[PDB]
Amino acid sequence: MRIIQTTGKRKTAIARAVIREGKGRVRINGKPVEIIEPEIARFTILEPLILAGEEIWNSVDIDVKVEGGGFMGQAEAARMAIARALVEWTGDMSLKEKFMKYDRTMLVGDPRRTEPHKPNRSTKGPRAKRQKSYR
Amino acid sequence: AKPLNERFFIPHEIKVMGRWSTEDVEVRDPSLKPYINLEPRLLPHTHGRHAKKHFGKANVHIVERLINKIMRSGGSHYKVAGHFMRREHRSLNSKKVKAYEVVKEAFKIIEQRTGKNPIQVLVWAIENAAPREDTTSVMFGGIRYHVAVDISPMRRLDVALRNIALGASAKCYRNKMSFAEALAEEIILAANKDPKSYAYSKKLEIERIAESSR
Amino acid sequence: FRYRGYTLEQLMNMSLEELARLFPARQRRSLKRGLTPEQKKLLRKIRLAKKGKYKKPIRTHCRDMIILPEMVGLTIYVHNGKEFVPVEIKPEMIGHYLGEFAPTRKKVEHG
Amino acid sequence: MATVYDVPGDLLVERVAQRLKEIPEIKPPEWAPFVKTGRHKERLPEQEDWWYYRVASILRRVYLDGPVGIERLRTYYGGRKNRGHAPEKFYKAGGSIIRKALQQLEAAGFVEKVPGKGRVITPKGRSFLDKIATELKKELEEII
Amino acid sequence: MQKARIKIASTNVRSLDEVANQIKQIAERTGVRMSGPIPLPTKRIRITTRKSPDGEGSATFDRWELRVHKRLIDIEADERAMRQIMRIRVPEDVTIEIELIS
Amino acid sequence: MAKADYNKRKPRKFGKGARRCIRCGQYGPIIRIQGLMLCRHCFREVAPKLGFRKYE
Amino acid sequence: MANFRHIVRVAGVDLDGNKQLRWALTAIKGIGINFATMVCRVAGLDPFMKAGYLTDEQVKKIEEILADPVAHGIPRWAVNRPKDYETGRDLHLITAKLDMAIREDIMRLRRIRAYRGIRHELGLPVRGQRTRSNFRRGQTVGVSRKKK
RNA sequence: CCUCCCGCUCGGGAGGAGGCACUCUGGGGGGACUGCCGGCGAUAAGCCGGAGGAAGGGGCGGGCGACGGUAGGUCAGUAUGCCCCGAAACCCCCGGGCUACACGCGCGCUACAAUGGGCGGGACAAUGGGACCCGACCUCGAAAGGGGAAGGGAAUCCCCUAAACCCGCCCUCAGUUCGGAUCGCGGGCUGCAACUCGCCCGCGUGAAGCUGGAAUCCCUAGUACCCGCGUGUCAUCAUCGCGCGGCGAAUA
Repeated sequence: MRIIQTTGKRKTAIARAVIREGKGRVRINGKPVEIIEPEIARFTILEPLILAGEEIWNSVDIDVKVEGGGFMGQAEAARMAIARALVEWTGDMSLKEKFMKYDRTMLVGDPRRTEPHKPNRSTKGPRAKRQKSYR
Repeated sequence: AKPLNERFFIPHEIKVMGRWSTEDVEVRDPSLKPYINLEPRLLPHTHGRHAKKHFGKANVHIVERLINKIMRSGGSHYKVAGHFMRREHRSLNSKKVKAYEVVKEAFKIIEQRTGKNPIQVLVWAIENAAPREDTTSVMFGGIRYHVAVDISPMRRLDVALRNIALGASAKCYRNKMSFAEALAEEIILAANKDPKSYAYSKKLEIERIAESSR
Repeated sequence: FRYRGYTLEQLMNMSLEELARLFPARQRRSLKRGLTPEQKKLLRKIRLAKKGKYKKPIRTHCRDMIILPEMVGLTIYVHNGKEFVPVEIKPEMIGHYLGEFAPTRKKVEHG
Repeated sequence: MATVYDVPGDLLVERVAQRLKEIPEIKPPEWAPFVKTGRHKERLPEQEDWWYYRVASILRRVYLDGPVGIERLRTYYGGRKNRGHAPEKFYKAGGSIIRKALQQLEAAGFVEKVPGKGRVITPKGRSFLDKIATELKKELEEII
Repeated sequence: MQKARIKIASTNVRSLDEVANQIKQIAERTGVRMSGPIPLPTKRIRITTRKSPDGEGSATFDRWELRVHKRLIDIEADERAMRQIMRIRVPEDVTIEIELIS
Repeated sequence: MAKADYNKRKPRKFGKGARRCIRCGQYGPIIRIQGLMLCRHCFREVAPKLGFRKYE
Repeated sequence: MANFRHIVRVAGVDLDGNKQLRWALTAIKGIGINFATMVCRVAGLDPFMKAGYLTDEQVKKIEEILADPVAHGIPRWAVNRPKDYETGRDLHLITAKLDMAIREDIMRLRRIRAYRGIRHELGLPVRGQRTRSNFRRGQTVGVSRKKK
């Protein structure tokens, strides 16, 4: 068989993925892909897996562990890594360029994540000032 | 819950929100073709960051554009499952997360009556809710005019979707029109150009006041 | 029930422990934990007045004492902050604070 | 061919809560829904399901965790209390529905207290579950 | 022999690394088996403070860092092979803890 | 006349009036309790010798 | 169903609506929304159905769980007033007992000459602090208890 | 390899051996510089557009604020010229006052419901703080809390549960099951002591408010908008100040 370990990181959901051959396993943090309640962020994970095909999804075991705060955050870290897990597998430029033309959230993360809350002039949030009315 | 999972087998294949094929519709006008993300795929939430570039906001999934101009109204106050709200408004004093549900149930409530691919009723409601002419109180050379200004396909879309999203919250106001409904009964009647769309009443008036002034 | 409690007399004979089940959470606490060394010199001047050595007119800065059944009858002089304001203590005053009855402000109209 | 891992938590909970009516060892005591309930409830419900869900969770949670305490399961529910116009804050549930529940499971032989100081599953609590999940995961492939 | 832990922290970056490196160099060659100098966290300490003593207008607010870094070292040597290695000069300002177990 | 000593003798078990600094000798003004009891104003003057860093 | 009515009379002659049983009793002063669902149990009814679907026989089971609730069950912190005026163990409160018991204790304090009774006469919260400018722009709390 | 469960015997999951791969931790090194390509520009400076690429043309966010001035602000933090007090404008003490209110405004929180409420279930973080201090876990108590007690001066233990989310169920738009003021009572907790003047828990009580004139403020992207989370100071008053991550735009 094989072991190709990859990563996928979006807004600090770090997905730890492994792609070995088998029988159609989809593991997320220990639980099948079935346990999630929002239908929505599931479909996001599902986007790459059809762009390539069910053929390669069925023939390969994917276990990922996404330690990330967001529900959509987890999903997004799962969308970037499967796509990178499937481009290392087959090896061709056909599956890589087909992802890039569709969206760059499969193969690029961000350049940025979050900004600090500025000291500010005694109010709440990074970018805000106390209200004025002294004119 | 079982239909819900069929809604997970079906978007896979590929279709928006679980059961709307993105090929059902076409953009017949060559004006609204590059300005609309009908053609690309699956999820609005995306977080693909826009306004990054000059037109980093044209490539925005039509529905995502819907979600956050449908999310708009919002201050200060605090929401959680507790006792707890409003804080997420008559238009998300809060997130695109519980916004995306409203637009999904409004695609469900507009499909239930019309029975068409609802992405053929909304893309038929954002080519009609946009006025074709606008007057700006524009002065140039120190000389105050109120003038013929024609509208650009990007600034069209925006006035289409925003006037759709502004009309519904006057009606949903402390009323049985739920936004999942009040939006679904705005999107049908902006598609039709009906005399019941607070969004096709400004479209017209903004062209008609602007014709007088020209 | 006229007169607060079982009867005015039976609550002078139940003092430590048995009153407690009747009282508020707040009155219990200050009896049960105890009160300060100025509250110990005020148990001589209620006792000089009921019997014996020449009685002083009882004065107090005690505004944290909650009225008991034995102290019902005496005319208690509670310093409002400037001067001593009198209170003839009743059996309907069992269970209230002593600093309620004397004022914490002069009482006039606002304007 | 199933664990509590393989079944969604919306289909697992009415299948274990029924299997807590049926067996029929765990039951509602009368004092626990009446007025000894968890924090504040907009209404108090007169449900068997109410008791059978607060326990159907307890057999899933001790599976995942080792030393799962009373102070953990009181704080694990999710729910608040008003202070006023001051915004709400995070408080914990009623320890009465959690300290009788573990002990109704403890007499049933589903949970046991370990000698390290804590709460773990027995084999009888672990098999009661894997059978109920083998029935749920089998039904989830039949149903489009 | 006696497995000793040298747990060595310092308030600044330059002072902590020189000692950690020197401890792994001198111990290397004698009657010592030594496990490598492992870096644990910086419990960066934030003191977040009001500048202005008026507390008036806009007051610009100082962010403070105290960063304290902790290297850890297991070693298999005697109590006599330990002092030989604890000879070293050490920056001001570098805490060196010693636990002793068999 | 004659009387016994005084250097204050009332309760000051806890609060701000319990504290004083080791540089400007105050009760109500700031007392940073990390084992560095000073006011906020001293703190600013003292820190570069402490080894705190301005940079965020 | 158990014989439709739109107005059955419960708790004396005061009226039971067609909203829901748990909300129809809340109105009847003395029975709230938590105390309504404590007397649905003892009596043996479905709590979530409409009010007015009651024969004559259900209306008698509620009026005797009200007169003395501390006889049927109802814990000694889950009953309306526990430990009353220093010598009643527990009682019930209803539109006539609640109105009288609260004006009595207020009649008691004014004679006592306290800082609670005259603070309920001038127009003020006693422990809520600010009277500084709240109830602002001519406004008013309405103190206790009803401006509907 | 080994212990436990389940099974359609194909196969799913946990523990410990075992293994440092991965995440991560903190120390060091490379990578972006208009380098290249086109257009505009005096072939210069520079601006625009393009390709390759994780990232681009101040990459992005902070700290970093000259000579001075408003006689701005503070001698009520300290330092200090001058003046004034001297059983006092000192000193000690208890109690009361700063928390008084017919009202006016500023800055904010909470809020006028179906994008909703109850109930249940399930999937998810980060900064931090923790010795008369964080407190596992076990027990009693409806709960607030009390009794017992492990670990921890810290990547190794504890606060700790994130919240928003979603799925099913009950409920079916009224000043209400909204909203929580006000008042009665029962009860805990700290301190000598919470009436004046603390917070929470339970039952009863259940006020204004059903989208707000003139006028006016804040901000330009991982930002605003939104959701919780921690810390400071610290017994206790936080709808505050500082700071963290989760969802994630409009227009320019």
